[PDB]
Amino acid sequence: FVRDIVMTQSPSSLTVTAGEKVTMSCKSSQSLLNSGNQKNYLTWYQQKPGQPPKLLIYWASTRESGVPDRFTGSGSGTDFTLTISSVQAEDLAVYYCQNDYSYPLTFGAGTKLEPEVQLQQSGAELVRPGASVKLSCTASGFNIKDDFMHWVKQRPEQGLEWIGRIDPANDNTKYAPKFQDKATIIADTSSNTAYLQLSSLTSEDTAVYYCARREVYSYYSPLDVWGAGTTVTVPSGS
Amino acid sequence: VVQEALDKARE
Repeated sequence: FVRDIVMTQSPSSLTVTAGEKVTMSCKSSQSLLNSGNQKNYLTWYQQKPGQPPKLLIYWASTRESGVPDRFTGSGSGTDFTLTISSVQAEDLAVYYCQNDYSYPLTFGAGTKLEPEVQLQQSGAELVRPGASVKLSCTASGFNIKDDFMHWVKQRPEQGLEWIGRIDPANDNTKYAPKFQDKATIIADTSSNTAYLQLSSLTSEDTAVYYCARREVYSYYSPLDVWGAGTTVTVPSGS
Repeated sequence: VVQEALDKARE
């Protein structure tokens, strides 16, 4: 029996006052270190309400282009931390750390701070328990045959859940254990679109589903481009 | 498996 690798973030919530110094902790059940290239496969995401996760840092300490120096990713192997030397207003939001070492990719519960390349996703869905629905994701600025198309889930809670990913070139797919049955990811390079189908829907499926890409031409790259997401509502009843 | 899956994908 092979685990999954748990990401434990703390504190979950933290009222903060401008200027203050915040320190978020992210621990993993298992090593995230690749002794081969001595890199720690840990990525940090910042998420403001109503929006999809924004890439903050990857490989534990490397800041994505555009993120202010006041943000610092540190840690190694199993203990990681994100620090904001002086919290700004536009800094609020929630923060998630992600295991990018081995499948299935898993996200932490995150730390909520209390006071043209893009992906087009299909419209919002309203479905009955037991039914199935197909979500779409079309790349508008690149060729999906050059990327791994991922599908991420997120219920009202906040926790991000990796569903799986597919290789449009060889149609190779990888699914998270718990979604191996409820989900099916398909790719149509012709239209440059990725699909995700959920079957036997329950209220447990009510959430926001995001699609994302990972370039495969670079030596390595995290999940940078995320669509706006499609809200799927499965009202329970009868 | 990630870094290995990428290499395999590109190569």
